[PDB]
Amino acid sequence: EIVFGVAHIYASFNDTFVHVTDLSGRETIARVTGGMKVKADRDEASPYAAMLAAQDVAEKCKTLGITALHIKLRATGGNKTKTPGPGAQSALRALARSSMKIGRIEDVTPIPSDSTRRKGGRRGRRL
RNA sequence: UCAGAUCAAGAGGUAAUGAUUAAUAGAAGCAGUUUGGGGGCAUUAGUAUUACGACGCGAGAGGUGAAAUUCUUGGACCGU
Repeated sequence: EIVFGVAHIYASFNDTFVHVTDLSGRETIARVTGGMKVKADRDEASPYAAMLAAQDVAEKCKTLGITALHIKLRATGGNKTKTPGPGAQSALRALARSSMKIGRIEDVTPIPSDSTRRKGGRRGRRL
């Protein structure tokens, strides 16, 4: 008895996208991100928004009944931060405590063989 | 003839018969073995960032000190 989903945690800064799909990813279930729960624009980064809006997906994957699933952490690095934010794996302790069978955890942010040009301009982010 | 001098000697014979070193200077070579993101021209790969095409999804998303500008004629963001 092993049916499998893919969690696709896009653990960005100032949001968190807990968007489980089917195994091929063409078919999405329960689009719930951390933005659709609290609306104050600056606790969307918080691990508590990734706490509740991750196991919020765990009920709606039991509407179709998928016991086991896989994880895909994303950072959101392209020419950018390349490591997951604050509410990154607080959305992983949310899932495994919510009666799930989690084996696969992978960092599927991709990294370039060199970036085009990033924002900021040679002395970037003064103040 | 001596010819003050001055050109060339019967040249085949008698002279140790004549070219210093090779610079922990340089240069050039090599049956030389290589070595280096050195320069040129072709060839070719890598993910990424876009922009679009399909398809699923459903109301958010960018961003920030807090914001707003901005993106959702929902089909965006996200997943592919």
